[PDB]
Amino acid sequence: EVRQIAPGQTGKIADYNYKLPDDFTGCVIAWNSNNLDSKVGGNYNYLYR
Amino acid sequence: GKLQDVVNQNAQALNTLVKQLSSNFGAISSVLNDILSRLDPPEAEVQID
Repeated sequence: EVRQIAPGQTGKIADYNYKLPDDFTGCVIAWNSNNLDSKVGGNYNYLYR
Repeated sequence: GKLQDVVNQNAQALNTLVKQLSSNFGAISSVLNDILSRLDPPEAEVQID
């Protein structure tokens, strides 16, 4: 879904969670959180609309 | 003929000017109403250009 955090994109997060403008001027940064945020037995704490 | 030629040339210039509306020019369709009614603005911008 990081691929959807870009201008002109579509999908659940882009349409209903975080929408970037057509003429965005800036940067999008992302990195692997699997060690910190994911807990043994599944991490179900983060929600998306 | 010298009087008919000017009216014919202007009529032909207007006819070709209008016929240039029936031309794709690299767009998916000639009628801009169809691109604005069928394509998302992020791509309707490029199809209109």
